Amino acid sequence: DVQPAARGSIVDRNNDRLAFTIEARAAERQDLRQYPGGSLAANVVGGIDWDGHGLLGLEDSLDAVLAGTDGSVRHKAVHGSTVVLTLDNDIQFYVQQQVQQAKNLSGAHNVSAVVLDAKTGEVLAMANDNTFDPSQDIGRQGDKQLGNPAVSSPFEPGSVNKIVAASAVIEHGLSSPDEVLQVPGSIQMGGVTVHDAWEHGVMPYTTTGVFGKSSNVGTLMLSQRVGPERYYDMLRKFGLGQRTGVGLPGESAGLVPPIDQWSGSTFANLPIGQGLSMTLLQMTGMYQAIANDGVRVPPRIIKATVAPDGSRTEEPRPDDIRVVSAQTAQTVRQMLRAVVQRDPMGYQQGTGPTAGVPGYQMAGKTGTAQQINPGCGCYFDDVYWITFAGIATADNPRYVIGIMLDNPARNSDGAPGHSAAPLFHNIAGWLMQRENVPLGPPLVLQAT
Ligand SMILES: [Co+2]
Ligand SMILES: [Co+2]
Ligand SMILES: [Co+2]
Repeated sequence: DVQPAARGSIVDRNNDRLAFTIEARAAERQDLRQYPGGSLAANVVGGIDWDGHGLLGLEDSLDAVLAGTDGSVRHKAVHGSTVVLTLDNDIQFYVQQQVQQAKNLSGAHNVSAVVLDAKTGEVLAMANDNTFDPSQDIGRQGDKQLGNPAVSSPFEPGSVNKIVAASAVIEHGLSSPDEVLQVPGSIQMGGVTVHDAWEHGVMPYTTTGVFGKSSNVGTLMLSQRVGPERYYDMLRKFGLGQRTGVGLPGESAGLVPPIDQWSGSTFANLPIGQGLSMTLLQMTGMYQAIANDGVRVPPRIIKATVAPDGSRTEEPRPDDIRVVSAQTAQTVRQMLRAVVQRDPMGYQQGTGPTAGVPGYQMAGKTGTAQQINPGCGCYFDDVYWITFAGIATADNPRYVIGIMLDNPARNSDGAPGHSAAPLFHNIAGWLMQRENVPLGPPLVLQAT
């Protein structure tokens, strides 16, 4: 009487298979879900239940599309459609492996990374350490990561958030990259006191240097020029506090305090990246807006759907969101080259010189954010999220890379420190090499 729908498969943008079903026998005939790559992208793909329906991940959230509908006799069986992801399996495999050995080397609790296509915001790689293997029983893997923290697990971004302040002061004509400023070692603002992570008297930092050296005081002084209302607007336009609509189960919206609810001290914390939370995808999505000449395209992981006959429907593209002008975006890309610039005399070195790749205009921002102590309701003093986000390249944006490390003891390469910059170096460099992309004057971060 019953005519079974054949489960559709999940494939990457080039039709490389991630999940597919084959026929077998045992309740006599029995279909088997194959995952040829094992843990590859299984944070996204998910896994199967005993009945052959989705258990978690996209297998679950797109089950209706993938399972089809059983026929009868007369009602035709509707076989499952094939789901085409924006993932590139080669990029995903490299990134997923590098994320695991950044976790091993740095001693972090966990590590995640997102690679977006610069122009479309398509998700080319999304990875966390400790990924489960859906070709194996779920009950054996309680020590594994079974979900997708890159979309589900918000954190406070720290100084990586300073892209919002940089974007607002340039977009509103309030400063320029070469403006020589006067930055004291500390400021009192909205009832509180904010220090730079190093002691110093008044320094002649350029606006470029404020972001290249990651001066909190400099950032807040420039943010005073913007004001809370224009700053909050830009937060919202960069997409923070809102789900992206990426097409993955369990996405978190993050948290941005509405302006009508700020305390006297909110404006002293938000521009430097404390007092708000975002997912790794939102964070990378911010840098995609600047990479795409100021036009934010919400990220997407589903590329198209293929019906059982073989006809393909592309996923509808989300609408553009103009965050800043193309002129603003290009100026911010160039300023962020200062973060990766080297200077043996020290004066003109950014915070992330190991993130630079010689021959390329790499641009990015380093981050360190205190986590909240569960037992006191107050910040830990030596527990941090380490963040990095960057663009390959500033003059030719192709890839946007976002990284977070949960409280590492060392760099992502295993050297002393607490920086995600070497992980960005590895990934962005490998992306340039494999596409055979071929190879000006130093930026001024500090006047005299
Ligand atoms: Co009927
Ligand atoms: Co240390
Ligand atoms: Co290298």
